[PDB]
Amino acid sequence: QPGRFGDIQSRTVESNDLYANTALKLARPSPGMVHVPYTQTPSGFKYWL
Amino acid sequence: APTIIDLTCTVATCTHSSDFGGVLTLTYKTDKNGDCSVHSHSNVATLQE
Amino acid sequence: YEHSTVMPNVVGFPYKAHIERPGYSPLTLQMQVVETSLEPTLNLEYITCEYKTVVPSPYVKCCGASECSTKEKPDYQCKVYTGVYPFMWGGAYCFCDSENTQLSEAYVDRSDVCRHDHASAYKAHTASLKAKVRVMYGNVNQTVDVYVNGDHAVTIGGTQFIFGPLSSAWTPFDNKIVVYKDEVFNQDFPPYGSGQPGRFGDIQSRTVESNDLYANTALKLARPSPGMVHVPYTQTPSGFKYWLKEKGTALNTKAPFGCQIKTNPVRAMNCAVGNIPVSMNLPDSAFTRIVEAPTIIDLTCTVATCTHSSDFGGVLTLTYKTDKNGDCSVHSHSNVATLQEATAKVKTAGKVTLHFSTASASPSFVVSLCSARATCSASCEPPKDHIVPYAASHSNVVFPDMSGTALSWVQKISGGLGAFAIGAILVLVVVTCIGLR
Amino acid sequence: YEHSTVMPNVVGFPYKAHIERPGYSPLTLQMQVVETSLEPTLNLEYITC
Amino acid sequence: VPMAREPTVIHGKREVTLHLHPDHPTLFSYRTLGEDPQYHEEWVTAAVERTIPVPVDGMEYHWGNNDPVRLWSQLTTEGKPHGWPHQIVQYYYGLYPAATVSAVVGMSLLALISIFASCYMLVAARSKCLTPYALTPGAAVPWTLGILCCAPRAHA
Ligand SMILES: *[C@@H]1O[C@H](CO)[C@@H](O[C@@H]2O[C@H](CO)[C@@H](O[C@@H]3O[C@H](CO)[C@@H](O)[C@H](O)[C@@H]3O)[C@H](O)[C@H]2NC(C)=O)[C@H](O)[C@H]1NC(C)=O
Ligand SMILES: *[C@@H]1O[C@H](CO)[C@@H](O[C@@H]2O[C@H](CO)[C@@H](O)[C@H](O)[C@H]2NC(C)=O)[C@H](O)[C@H]1NC(C)=O
Repeated sequence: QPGRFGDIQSRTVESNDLYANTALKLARPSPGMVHVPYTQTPSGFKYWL
Repeated sequence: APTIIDLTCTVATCTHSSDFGGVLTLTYKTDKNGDCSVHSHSNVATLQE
Repeated sequence: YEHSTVMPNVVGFPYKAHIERPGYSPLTLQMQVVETSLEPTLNLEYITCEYKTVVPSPYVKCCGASECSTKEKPDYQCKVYTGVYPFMWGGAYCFCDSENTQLSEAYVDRSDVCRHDHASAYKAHTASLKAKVRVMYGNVNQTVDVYVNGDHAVTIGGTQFIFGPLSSAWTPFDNKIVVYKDEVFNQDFPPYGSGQPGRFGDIQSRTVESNDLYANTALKLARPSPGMVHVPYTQTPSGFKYWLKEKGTALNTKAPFGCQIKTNPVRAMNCAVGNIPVSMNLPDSAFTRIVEAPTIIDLTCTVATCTHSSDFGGVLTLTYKTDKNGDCSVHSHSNVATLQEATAKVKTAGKVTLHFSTASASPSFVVSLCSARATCSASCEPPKDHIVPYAASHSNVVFPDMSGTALSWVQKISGGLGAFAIGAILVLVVVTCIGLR
Repeated sequence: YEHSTVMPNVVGFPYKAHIERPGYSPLTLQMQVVETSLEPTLNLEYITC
Repeated sequence: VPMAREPTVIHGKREVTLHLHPDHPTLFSYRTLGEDPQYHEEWVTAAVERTIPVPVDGMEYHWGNNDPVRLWSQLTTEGKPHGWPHQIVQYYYGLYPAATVSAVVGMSLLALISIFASCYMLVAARSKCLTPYALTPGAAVPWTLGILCCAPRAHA
């Protein structure tokens, strides 16, 4: 679940498969601006720390 | 999804073989054409479809 | 045709008013309040702003007694001190040694930003509710502004609507109100002329441009430190800043019934309270003659599924026998169920599907379609989702009708138990009458 | 929406799991196990040749 | 002015648990939409989880500068509402507790008073018909009444 421990998931250190639910709800750019807004739950690993 | 009313079941043939040896005909009165789920609530019978 | 209903004062609820003029096809008028505003009356008792403690430059006179007259300026404090010896950068101010006198002046005025930043106090009484109602019937679909009280009449497609006074005179604003830039609070502000220093109201005035000003900010100005020119003043800091920092929880986050207060024409919006009684006078030209509308015979109603969700979670189908294809009003005569659809389409095939929202385990209602009635007794199972983001679309009535599985059991138990009880009364009467003779 | 069923562990059986959220048309979700591997853990005590 | 990231929401029975992750301190003000506001306003400065009640009337939570979000609570409950008095009692208990318990208590009390009153009437009838036969010297107690009512077992 996002935010808690396990936001990112990976079987091994070098494995390619990866599972993430970090709630990347990218939003509409503000007028007159190039950018890419995204609101995201911060890394659950720092929360766990 | 289609809305089904006044549903009466009659079993046409019943041969309890290993394969799907029973056929039952379902009579009803729908309101629009469409697909919908069918399932037997008891494990006495299992429906192929 | 004069007709009179009451609609719930909840924003978004589609209220289906059923109008049955004999000799005409019934008409369903669907009206819903898109937004409602409750503006209280204002009085503007006074205002309070950040204050400026202006002290002029002292008059340290060279050896002559000076004494200042108290002029009527707000919280004036004027005082004379003996024996000052001011010292400025180059040296002593006045050669004469001990007789120098200091005259220190201090007064308070409204800040230079008072026009922009100021919390203004009011008293509020009555409340004029002003709403926007979207009405829809036949081919007319319009939103109109109505002062909800027995006065304002609005004509929409030839029909005249009077939206009567609210059933409940509740208002979110108490007698005494204060308003800052965006938020409102209800607190017993001190009357004019009785503001204690420090607390809210230490500096008060009638209008944002009025020149009068009343302030007790405790300017107990003190004696200058020896050998340096200045005016020491002590004063409780501005009460506005204090009130800013410990406002309390504002009414925008306290308002009962979940209405939002806006500020400039200060008002409480979308307050879900009470019933709006509506009286409608409709012309003959908005109705449909019986002769030009389908005639429905032998209408029997069975419920397909029944899930008493907030959304339109029940579906029932009507079987009938018509004579011509056409659309006509459909409406549920009891508030146990509310039908999403107002005008239903009737084909020669005797089947029309409608969606209804309910809250009862056993909703029993008589559905009316194109001038014929049928009864519909259902049996709803509860929904499994817990939190949903849309308001309830059913009037919250729960009492299951008799012949519902729940109260039918109560009926059966009571009937049997009482039957054995009245049998007991019968046998007692029999034995006592046999014994009496 | 959380649902919890049990399916026999026999390869090939079409199991028809019936999911009914009230307010939606029930969905029958069919699953079957195509192959199941029971891999024991090992220790390799010794080898003989 | 920034917009704080939208919290993860976990739904529960008449309560909702939010999982609030500010990057800088923010307001979190929640109020119920009913007669009694049940309000609460709080600054959040570290990642927290907060359970807020969502009565059937409705709740509104205001996090940071996002627009307030209104959540309502459906009539969810445990127990089948149409089979056997046990499941209907459970259904009502979940929906409106502390009122259906009053209802069942009252119904059961009335049932008890009915049963006891009826049984007392029955035993009173037993008396009123048998006491004329216990005060006689000759305990006849004809077997009609002897069977129909439990006979005192008169002792010749
Ligand atoms: C120039 O400097 C002289 C020297 O100080 C100033 O003379 C001062 O004149 C005032 C006038 O009243 C004297 O004050 C009086 O003193 C008596 C006795 O102490 C007191 O009883 C009175 O109430 C009053 O205060 C002051 O004594 C006198 N200075 C001296 C040293 O005697 C003069 O005023 C200055 N002129 C200008 C234009 O600055
Ligand atoms: C009556 O007219 C209004 C005028 O727009 C309709 O309201 C809008 O309908 C469109 C249709 O998709 C929606 O996208 C808008 O959100 C609606 N606006 C509002 C403020 O709700 C309304 O739908 C019409 N009535 C019917 C029955 O369609």
